[PDB]
This record gives sequence, structure tokens and C-alpha cells, in this order.
Amino acid sequence: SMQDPIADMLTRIRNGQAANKAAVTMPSSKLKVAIANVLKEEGFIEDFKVEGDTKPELELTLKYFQGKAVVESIQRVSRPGLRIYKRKDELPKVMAGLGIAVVSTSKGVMTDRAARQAGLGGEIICYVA
Amino acid sequence: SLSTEATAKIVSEFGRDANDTGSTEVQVALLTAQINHLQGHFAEHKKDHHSRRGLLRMVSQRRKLLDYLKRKDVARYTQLIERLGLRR
Amino acid sequence: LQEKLIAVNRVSKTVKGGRIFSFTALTVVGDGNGRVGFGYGKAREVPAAIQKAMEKARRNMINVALNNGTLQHPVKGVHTGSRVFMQPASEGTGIIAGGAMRAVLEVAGVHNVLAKAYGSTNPINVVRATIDGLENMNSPEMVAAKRGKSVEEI
Amino acid sequence: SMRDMLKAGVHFGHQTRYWNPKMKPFIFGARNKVHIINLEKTVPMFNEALAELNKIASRKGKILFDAALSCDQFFVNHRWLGGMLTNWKTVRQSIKRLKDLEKLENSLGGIKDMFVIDADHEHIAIKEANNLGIPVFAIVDTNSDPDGVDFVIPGNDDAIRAVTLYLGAVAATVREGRS
RNA sequence: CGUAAAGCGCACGCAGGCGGUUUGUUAAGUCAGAUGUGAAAUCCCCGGGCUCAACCUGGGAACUGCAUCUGAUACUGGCAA
RNA sequence: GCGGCCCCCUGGACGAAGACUGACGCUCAGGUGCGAAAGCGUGGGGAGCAAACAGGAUUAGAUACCCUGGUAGUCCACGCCGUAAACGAUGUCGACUUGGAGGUUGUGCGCGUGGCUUCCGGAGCUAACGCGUUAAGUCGACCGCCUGGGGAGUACGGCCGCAAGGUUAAAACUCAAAUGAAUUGACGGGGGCCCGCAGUCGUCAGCUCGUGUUGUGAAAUGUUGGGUUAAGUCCCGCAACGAGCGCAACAUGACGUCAA
Ligand SMILES: CN(C)[C@@H]1C(O)=C(C(N)=O)C(=O)[C@@]2(O)C(O)=C3C(=O)c4c(O)cccc4[C@@](C)(O)[C@H]3C[C@@H]12
Ligand SMILES: [K+]
Ligand SMILES: [K+]
Ligand SMILES: [K+]
Ligand SMILES: [K+]
Ligand SMILES: [K+]
Ligand SMILES: [K+]
Ligand SMILES: [K+]
Ligand SMILES: [Mg+2]
Ligand SMILES: [Mg+2]
Ligand SMILES: [Mg+2]
Ligand SMILES: [Mg+2]
Ligand SMILES: [Mg+2]
Ligand SMILES: [Mg+2]
Ligand SMILES: [Mg+2]
Ligand SMILES: [Mg+2]
Ligand SMILES: [Mg+2]
Ligand SMILES: [Mg+2]
Ligand SMILES: [Mg+2]
Ligand SMILES: [Mg+2]
Ligand SMILES: [Mg+2]
Ligand SMILES: [Mg+2]
Ligand SMILES: [Mg+2]
Ligand SMILES: [Mg+2]
Ligand SMILES: [Mg+2]
Ligand SMILES: [Mg+2]
Ligand SMILES: [Mg+2]
Ligand SMILES: [Mg+2]
Ligand SMILES: [Mg+2]
Ligand SMILES: [Mg+2]
Ligand SMILES: [Mg+2]
Ligand SMILES: [Mg+2]
Ligand SMILES: [Mg+2]
Ligand SMILES: [Mg+2]
Repeated sequence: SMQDPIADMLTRIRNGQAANKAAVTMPSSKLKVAIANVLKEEGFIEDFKVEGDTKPELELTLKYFQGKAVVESIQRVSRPGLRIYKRKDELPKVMAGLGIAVVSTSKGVMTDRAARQAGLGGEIICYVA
Repeated sequence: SLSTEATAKIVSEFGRDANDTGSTEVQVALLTAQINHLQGHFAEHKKDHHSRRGLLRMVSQRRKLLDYLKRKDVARYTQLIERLGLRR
Repeated sequence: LQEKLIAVNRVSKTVKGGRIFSFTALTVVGDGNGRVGFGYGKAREVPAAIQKAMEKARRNMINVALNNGTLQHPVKGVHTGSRVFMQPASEGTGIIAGGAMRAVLEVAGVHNVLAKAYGSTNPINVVRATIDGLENMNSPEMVAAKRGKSVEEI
Repeated sequence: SMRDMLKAGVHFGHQTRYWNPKMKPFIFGARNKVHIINLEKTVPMFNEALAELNKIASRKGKILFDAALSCDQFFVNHRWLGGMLTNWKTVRQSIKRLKDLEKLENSLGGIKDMFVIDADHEHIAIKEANNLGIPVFAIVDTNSDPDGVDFVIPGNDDAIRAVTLYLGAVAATVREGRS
């Protein structure tokens, strides 16, 4: 059964980029939208939008630069079978700072850089580069 | 399998209406009716292993629905097993 | 271009008469400034094999975006059974790598690096894994470019 | 322009079973199991293929392909010899033998004193062009892979009538570009 | 873990692990801060003393831990709908 | 695993259009059940076939293969056994990711849309072979299992079994390999096509190289293929393009083989 919707979102992006899809759609959730917001603000995806009400669908517009997909890697870190939490000092650097780690903190989902500047740890959702 | 008429009776007794085929009580009552009916079949046909696998699926499904109902509403659970004459 | 001979190997094919020995030569060439290529040459004699390898290496060079004679970030490279890891290091570290990886990194112009070869250490595949690792390494500028940000934002 | 393209029959693709899925962007639709090419992609991609061919040949270029001789250019119209570009150092000796004293005339007569019709058919030539870093300008039909092609031109390239339109245009544009 | 060693012959299923989506609540996990403790020696850093060194030695850092208190509430858990 | 036809009892799957329940789910150590063939127990049955066995051949021998026979068994009822290359040598569930050609089974208006299934192939993956929307691709959940070849799936102990045996499962000791896939040869009581009165092989028509291209690589291609020739002779095709030594032409013995 479906036991990790976030890993599914990341995979839809990974597989979408590898297949040169313009957009990818999926069942929405508040956490998926929170992650989509971070990906947009850091410039990994172009745009997102939620459509529906009873069964909302999240669409992500993927971005390509010089033919190549911009999301070169995207990996689930914390997962249902093994949750991963880090203190502020132990927050991971992705690609020596050139990538992002998405972190769920008590002040919402944000990048590792924003968590570190806010002085927060949290759950490491995924690495993006 | 259970007849259209026998099914429709069970939906009337245990359901909220004729349309209420989905409720846990109805589902459990329907499974119970077919489990009880098939006792006669397997008394005669002891080596019908293939059909017995279908019976044991009915038994397992009933067990899972009863466990769901027990933790959702103990009182409805208690009423149901009394009406159908189940141990648990 | 600096040129380095990594490995020479005697290979054999059988014929009616007996065995026909020949030689293979694996070489790397580089400008010492983020340009590197490898070549693999085969001949009946060792010096001919090396010459063929060096000619191949010069025409099959790729560009690597260096930083101060070290890497931009940790990189993984894979080819066949060879899996390599390479990490940026501080000045005065030197090339902390095995011989095949060392030859590549030296001619490429990587002075400081920590490396490790996992799996097969077969030179032919280690060199391909290493160059594969280097060529897909991102600089901050291209990251900034693809993400549509400034480098200070990155 | 577009009216004269479909007049010739640029729009007619191969049958749907023979298609390359990479050509899906350029395909407009299908009728009786035959893909129809969108000429609204052809027009700008063709006209921009003329523009870069204007730019290269203005730098004293060598367009390799009646149309070639009209433009003072080189051609291969029989069997492409494997290694004609990548093994040029050897193939020159056959050129040398062709002009020291009909077999080499068929094979090398068009390039004796040295643009793709059908990219799938001329896959060897495109591969050689890619190896040496030579910009390919190919007509790509629905059954064909456009990955090697630098300047894709989505269109028919089986009918001589469609071919004469394309070959006329490139020979026209470059000749006026050199005068 | 197709063929190198490695998918139970197949299934049902208790314990266990895991759990779609929304709101509220809780604050167990998690996170933050503070306080107490974490012997000295050792290791490490900057110094000092034996002609130097080993060795001896001043102060620091470290001891990644544990406990308690006060907060945060995104995520996981509990509870309610 | 299941194959004539008919009836009786009965399990599952799939589709259409709704209605209903409201996370009731996925996986599953231990547990429990089912589980080919052979085999075992009791009672039946026994045409054909056939372990054992007997005779006849074959052979140096022939406890075989071949022949003539032939008992258990193969069949039925009930009970046991619990294993097979029980195989897709590929655990179950869910999501995602270009195409082509079929089979089978529903269903809506030539054109759609479901289920199951077969072949080819793209990216990707893979040591390679290959796999490729029925993944061996990209991910997540849970389980099972591996850790050099042997010794050994053996011993001991436990459990199970009427027995045969099954299951769980070591150690000492011993070796520097064992192994997988693929490559070039050679070889075959493999296949196709040809030739010869059927120092050496052999006057046999072969043997190679450069450059290019393919493969991670050994290597491959060229030299294969369609014809034709005494001839790699020649022609035509062809990721090869050329060249050398042989052939031929003007007795002549290619590269090599046998530490001859
Ligand atoms: C200590 N430990 C409990 C060991 C163990 O882990 C075993 C295992 N299979 O994993 C045993 O078999 C182990 O438990 C065990 O049973 C052992 C043995 O039976 C024997 C016997 O019987 C004779 C010689 C040697 C052994 C042995 C060395 O293999 C014993 C090892 C035992
Ligand atoms: K909570
Ligand atoms: K369970
Ligand atoms: K008998
Ligand atoms: K291969
Ligand atoms: K399992
Ligand atoms: K051993
Ligand atoms: K060659
Ligand atoms: Mg190569
Ligand atoms: Mg190894
Ligand atoms: Mg084996
Ligand atoms: Mg095996
Ligand atoms: Mg299996
Ligand atoms: Mg199950
Ligand atoms: Mg949840
Ligand atoms: Mg707490
Ligand atoms: Mg201390
Ligand atoms: Mg909650
Ligand atoms: Mg039997
Ligand atoms: Mg018997
Ligand atoms: Mg007989
Ligand atoms: Mg016999
Ligand atoms: Mg077994
Ligand atoms: Mg079988
Ligand atoms: Mg089979
Ligand atoms: Mg098996
Ligand atoms: Mg089936
Ligand atoms: Mg396939
Ligand atoms: Mg045993
Ligand atoms: Mg035993
Ligand atoms: Mg030969
Ligand atoms: Mg010749
Ligand atoms: Mg040929
Ligand atoms: Mg002669």
C-alpha cells in the first residue's frame, strides 16, 4: 500500500524530469504544498498550483535550463521506516551548500540554511540538488 | 453464493435501509449467513479444498470487520455478536 | 599537456598456431587547469600501444570546473564495477588518492583532494569513474544559472 | 512559407506504427494510420535552418549535401562510405586516385575537390558529423530519431517534390548569402 | 539475492513494523533555551619549565552524555470529530 | 495443478452503472493450512504401462542402453509423508516513467474504454548475458535469505514421521581458489556449404596490418553476406576505408605449426 506520500511526490518529480515532462500532477496535501513552496522559492520548480476541494490535485511545473533538468537529484531522507531528526548544529549541507535539505521545523517547512539562521533543528524531509 | 432474496432480507434487518449495504453490521451478517450455509457443503465435501479457501477468506474478513467495529463502537459490536450468535 | 601512463597490460588471443600476445596502454593527458582526457591504445609492441593511447587521450578531453586546485563539492563517480568518492580538501593536503585516480586528478589540475575507490579497482574503469565524477561536478555559477538566482543567493 | 510546403506534400508522415515517439511534438494528427506533420513547426524551424546556413557559408563555408552544383557545394548521392569524415586522412587517398587517372566518381565525385535528406537513412553521416562537431541540418520524418540533428526540420523526405522544395531553398539562400 | 552465495513451494494470519486525507486538541517523540551534573589524569589547543626532546606543568577546549525546568508545534505519536 | 459429455453442490475473477460503509489498510517472525511425482498404512481394483526380477542379445565385460516377458506401483476410498530444476532459478503490496505488434475476455459511442496475457524494443539499469509499464527502471512499506570453495544441508541435540526420512543446524580439518558472464581458438560420434586418386601440414587459400568505427574489456569489424571462381578469383552489397604477404601474372612453398 501507499505508505509514504512525500517519497511518492519526490519520485513523481524525479521521474517527470527524467521523462522531460512539462508538469507532474499528484493528490495534494498540506505537507506536499509546504514542500512545493520551498522548491519554488529555491528555484528548482517553476510554479505549482492546487485544484479541487474534496479531492485536491497538486500540479508542479518542472523547469529545464540548457536541455538538462534542473533537479539533478532528489532523495527522501526521513522515511516512515526510519525517521531522521537533526539539531541545529548537525543540519546537513547538500552538495557543499549548492543544494538544499528541506527541513520540517516547529516554525514550518524550510531549507537547511533558513533553519540554521532561525536557530532551529527538525526532521530532514529530503535532499535536493 | 447467497440468493438475491436472502441477501436483501439481511440488508433490511441489520442495515439502516435497503440501500445501506455497506455498514459493518450488514457486511458481518452477510458473511455469517454464507459461512453458516457452507457448513452443510463442507460436511459433505470434506476434500473441496479450493472452495474452503473462499470460506476461510469469509471467516478472516468477518474477523477484521468485527475487530474494526469493536474499537469503533463496543455497544454496536456487543449487540451484533448477540444477534448473530458469535463468540467474538 | 602533462601526460601520464597509468597501466600497461599484456593481453592474448589464441590462434591455430598458438597464442598472439599484444599490449594495451591506459594513459591520461591534461592541461593542469581543469581539462583532462583518457586514452586506451592496443598494439603488438608496448611503445606503439602508448602512442595510440596518447593520441586518443588528446582528442577525448573534457572540461572540469575546478576551485583553487580542489573540487567544488563531494562527488561520486561510477563505471562498471568501479565506484569512486572524491571530496574537496584544504591546501597542503595533496592528492590523497590511489594511483589511477591520482594520475587523473594530477593532470586535471586537482592539487588537493581526498578520494577513495570502492568496488573494482580495475584501472580502466576507475579512470572512467573518476572522469565521470569530475565532469558532472557543478560550480556555484551554473547552479545559480539553472536555479535562476545570484551566486550570493546560492 | 506554408502554402507551398503542403502544395509539395511536406505534411505527409509515415504510418503510425513506424513512428519515433521523439517526433510527437512535430506531429499534428493522424489519418488512416498515417501521421500528419505540423507545418507550423516546419515553417520557423526550416526558415531558421536557412538563417544559420546563411551565417556559416558567409564565413567561406563548406555545405556538404543539382542543388549543390547550383550553390558551388559538395554532395554524396550514392552510398555514404563509413568514415568519409572521421577517417578523412584515408579517404583523401581515394580522392587522390580519383584525380590521378567510374566507381570513385559515384562514391566521391561530389566531394572530389573538397544538409541531410532523411536523418534515419543517413545515420552514419550524422554520427560522423556529431563526432567531429559539425552542425547537422536534417529533414526529419515521423519514423526518425532527431537526437544527432542540430537543426531539425520536421517534414516529409521521401517524395522528390518535397525534397526539391527543401534543396531549392538551401541552394537559394546560401548562393544569395555568398554574393 | 534472474544466471556469481542468497526469494520460504504457495497462502492465510496473531504478535510486531508501517500507515490516505481535513480540523481541533495534546505535547510522548522531535526542536530551542536555561540550570545542574558529566572526578582528576589522559586526548586536543594556546602557553610555561627541564640546554632540546621525551617528560613535567598553567589555563582553556572537550567530555558528543544524562537529568530537570521553561518554551516551540512543522513533522511523527496520543485523543476527539 | 486442472481437459470427453451431462447433472448436483461450491470457490474466485472481471465489466457496466449507481448506491452504501468510512482507513475497516499493507506486510507478517512464531502459528496454521494447502502442497507434483515417488513412497508408506488399511481395504478395494488391475486393461495398458512398468522399478525389481527372469530370459534373449550387444560387449573385452554389460549388474546397462536394445528385445521378449513381468511384480510392486500407476487406478479407487480413507489416512500418512511434506519433498521437486515445487523455476520466471525473479517475495508480497502500492506509486511513478517513451513506443510497436499480437492473443484472450468484458463494455461505450470505424472510433473509444477496462481486465488478464504473449512477443519485440526505447530511456534507464546490468559484470555481461540481458531486463525493459507483467522491470532486472525510478521510489516507499514489511518479510525471507546471503557472506570464499570444500567438510555439509553432514554430525550432535530438539521437534515431526509407521517407515522412508523431513526440519532446525554446527565444528575440527583442508585448499588459494571455487564461481558468473562474455572473448579468441581448438574440438564434437553438432548443422550447412565445398575440395583432393579420399622436411612437414600444403601450392592448402589462406594470414595480417594502418586508420576509422563498435565494445567497460578480452576483442570485433574490415576478411561476414548474395553470386561466381582453381583461387580472400572477381562482381555486387555492406561502418568501414585502404594496404601488405599469399592467388594470378612476370619452377615458384604466405603468416605460422611439430623445442621436427
Ligand atoms: C556455543 N554455541 C551455542 C554454538 C552455536 O552457536 C551453534 C550454531 N549452529 O550456531 C551450535 O550448533 C552449537 O549450539 C552446538 O550445538 C554445537 C555442537 O552441537 C557441537 C557438537 O555436537 C560437536 C562438536 C562441536 C560442536 C559445536 C562447536 O558446533 C557447538 C557450537 C554451538
Ligand atoms: K501533533
Ligand atoms: K500481524
Ligand atoms: K502388474
Ligand atoms: K558485451
Ligand atoms: K516473507
Ligand atoms: K573454510
Ligand atoms: K582495426
Ligand atoms: Mg572506446
Ligand atoms: Mg572486490
Ligand atoms: Mg549453479
Ligand atoms: Mg545461485
Ligand atoms: Mg517463489
Ligand atoms: Mg498475506
Ligand atoms: Mg498519517
Ligand atoms: Mg516533549
Ligand atoms: Mg575530566
Ligand atoms: Mg496529529
Ligand atoms: Mg502418487
Ligand atoms: Mg498404496
Ligand atoms: Mg512391457
Ligand atoms: Mg523392458
Ligand atoms: Mg527445497
Ligand atoms: Mg511446476
Ligand atoms: Mg515453467
Ligand atoms: Mg528457489
Ligand atoms: Mg491467471
Ligand atoms: Mg525486451
Ligand atoms: Mg539431515
Ligand atoms: Mg536431526
Ligand atoms: Mg580468415
Ligand atoms: Mg587477393
Ligand atoms: Mg566486403
Ligand atoms: Mg604464382
